[PDB]
Amino acid sequence: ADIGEVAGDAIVSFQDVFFTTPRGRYDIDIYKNSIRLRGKTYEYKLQHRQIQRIVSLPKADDIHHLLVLAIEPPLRQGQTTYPFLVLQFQKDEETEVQLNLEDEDYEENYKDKLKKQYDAKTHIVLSHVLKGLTDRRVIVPGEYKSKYDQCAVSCSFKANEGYLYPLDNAFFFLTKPTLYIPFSDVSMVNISRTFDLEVVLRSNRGSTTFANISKEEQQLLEQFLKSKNLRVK
Repeated sequence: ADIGEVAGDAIVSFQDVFFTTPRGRYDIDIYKNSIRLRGKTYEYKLQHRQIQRIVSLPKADDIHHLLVLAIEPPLRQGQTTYPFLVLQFQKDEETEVQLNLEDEDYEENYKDKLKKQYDAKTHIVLSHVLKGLTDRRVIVPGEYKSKYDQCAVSCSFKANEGYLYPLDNAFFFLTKPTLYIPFSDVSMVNISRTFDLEVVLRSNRGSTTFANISKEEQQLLEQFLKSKNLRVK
């Protein structure tokens, strides 16, 4: 369970990052073509192109900020598979770092991708670096505001309570499990003190229900989802 020796050749490292999914502390060592996640029990290597999507959202707890990475293939921890990695930072923790890149290399190969020197909130530095190396856009909260200006509403999926973010183009739920449902997949939304939101998928794939959403949220949630020409009911 020694995590390992200093990652001296990494472009940049983020030590002791709290991952909520999978749950553990990982060092994130970022290289030219890959990222290594090093923990005391498990470790992984990802190719940049393996990151399919990057989502950056404030946590509903007013304290943390989350970065969510959709990965293909998913990551395996024993018999459990993880198509999303969820990283958590305190919203105001900061990283000041000079990238480990020689001047010539930086100029020829990274100048439009990365900064030489970062000094910002850690989640911002990491998302900037990942956007630069993976070429994926970073998805952020959109136009949806609850009643009480929040990015997400509390609910349950199966036996597990969590938070549902109506993003500009998708439903995003975390954490057990983590779910991303693009609106393009949504046949209709069967709606039904609290209420339930059944996301009926196109082509009879089934439904994903986000249950026990406060009734204090239903009309706004309805108006937004309407604004996306989905269905409702």
